[PDB]
Amino acid sequence: HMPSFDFDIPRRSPQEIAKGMVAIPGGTFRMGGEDPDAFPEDGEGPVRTVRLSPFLIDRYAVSNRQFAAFVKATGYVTDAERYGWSFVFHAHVAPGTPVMDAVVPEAPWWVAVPGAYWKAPEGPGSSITDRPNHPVVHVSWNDAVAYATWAGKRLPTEAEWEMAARGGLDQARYPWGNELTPRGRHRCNIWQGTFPVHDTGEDGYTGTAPVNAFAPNGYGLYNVAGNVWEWCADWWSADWHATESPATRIDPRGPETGTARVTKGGSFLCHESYCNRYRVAARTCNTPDSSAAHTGFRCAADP
Amino acid sequence: ATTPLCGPSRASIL
Ligand SMILES: *[C@@H](O)c1ccccc1N
Ligand SMILES: [Ca+2]
Ligand SMILES: [Ca+2]
Ligand SMILES: [Cu+]
Repeated sequence: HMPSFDFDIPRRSPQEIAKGMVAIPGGTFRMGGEDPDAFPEDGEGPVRTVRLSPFLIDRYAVSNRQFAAFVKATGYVTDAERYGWSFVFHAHVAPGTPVMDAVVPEAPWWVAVPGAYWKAPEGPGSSITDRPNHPVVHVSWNDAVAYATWAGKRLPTEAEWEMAARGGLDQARYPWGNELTPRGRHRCNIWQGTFPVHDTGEDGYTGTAPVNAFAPNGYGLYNVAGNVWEWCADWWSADWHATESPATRIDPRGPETGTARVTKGGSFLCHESYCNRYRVAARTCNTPDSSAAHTGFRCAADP
Repeated sequence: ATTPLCGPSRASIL
């Protein structure tokens, strides 16, 4: 990818860049999944051994406070602002808010809301004053790359994201192991109840949670499962990674072309009855200038 | 009925 920016890249020291990041040592892990109920068109498989070079990855998704600092320093205008609208979950749109009649095929719970963007996540009249340490949302893949580059970082590849999210466990279902709520404790912010009609908020949150909510995984990362989808660097495909080759097994970058970029981790809207995509092997995609109330990102860096 | 949708795209509404 060759992005274009209207701000200069500031100088930063290695110690500044590494703050809030964990160092993942070079090594191998088993990427992918073989859950029999996986949508075969997501390409969760095959399970494969991948070798990665050492990298740094953020413990937390990028927060509102951090994104605000980026925008203050650069004047950056997000894709949602240029388009003038972004996607908000229906239950979060305040009655009377102007809404577009647009329908996302097969997903009528999404509402295109003029004026919804990172600083007004539910549209005009909403704010992030009470959400400084929540993940920034309504950020597109382009916005994420812009932030990451300004910060001296980059987006993780899907394999880097998944190695870090797995937190040192071999082929577990979730970042922490194989039970969704071990010892009856909620470990991530997803949906409980009847999707899309009623979220019971059993896990504490019916929207985003702070980036440091819940216990971390074994590598110190927080909310890799649930909370917000997280953009990764790779172009999406369902089958590029089915090939056995150095390109797909050593520091894999994904296909060289595509139309949508990979997103990982699931969000506060995920539920087993619909999209069971908070499993660490799960994956989906979105087009790179798209944005939504349940999608953000975390950064990676070369040491 | 079809693959569940988690990522709503700007193109999808056109
Ligand atoms: C259709 O196939 C469908 C619809 C809702 C939830 C799951 C599935 N598979
Ligand atoms: Ca929740
Ligand atoms: Ca996540
Ligand atoms: Cu989902």
